[PDB]
Parts: sequence; structure tokens; C-alpha cells
Amino acid sequence: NYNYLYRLFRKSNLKPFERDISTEIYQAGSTPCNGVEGFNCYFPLQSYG
Amino acid sequence: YAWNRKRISNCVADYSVLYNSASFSTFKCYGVSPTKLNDLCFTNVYADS
Repeated sequence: NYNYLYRLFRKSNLKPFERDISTEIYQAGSTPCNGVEGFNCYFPLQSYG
Repeated sequence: YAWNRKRISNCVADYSVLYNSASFSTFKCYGVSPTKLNDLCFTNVYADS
């Protein structure tokens, strides 16, 4: 059941009682991303097996 | 099986142009931070190349 997604990292730290619905990625390393978004961009969300 | 143990430590891991150089393979140390290499001094880091 992969319908549940959780974030891998956030540029800002926690902020109490908030929700984040973003999907962009940060230029971290290896294959950070292309332009702003697209291929070779590691998704900031991973599902649960 | 006889991996090295050279104590390459207490030095400067300068990476300013190293990151820019695309020909370079990989330098991002996720242990602490990819950016935290320039002024970081390594305690007793041993290379096992």
C-alpha cells in the first residue's frame, strides 16, 4: 500500500501545527534536478511499502 | 581486504570550484553536511581506499 507518502527533507525546519503540500526538490547532489523540476530530480516524497 | 587506514584528517576539504567541476566524481559528505567541508577539521578520519 503505497498510497501513504512522507517527506524526505524540508529546507526549513519544523513549524508547529503546519501542513506542507509542496513537491519541488532542492539542488542537493548526485543528480540534483534539471532546471527547476523534471527528470533526474529525486522526488521529495517517498511512499510506504 | 587490506583496506587503507591513512589518517587524512585535520585539514581543509576545500570544494568551491571542486563542486563546479562537472568532471569531478563525488565530494558531498552526507555524514555532517556537503557544505560543511571547507573549514571542518577532521578529528581522526581514516581513509580505506
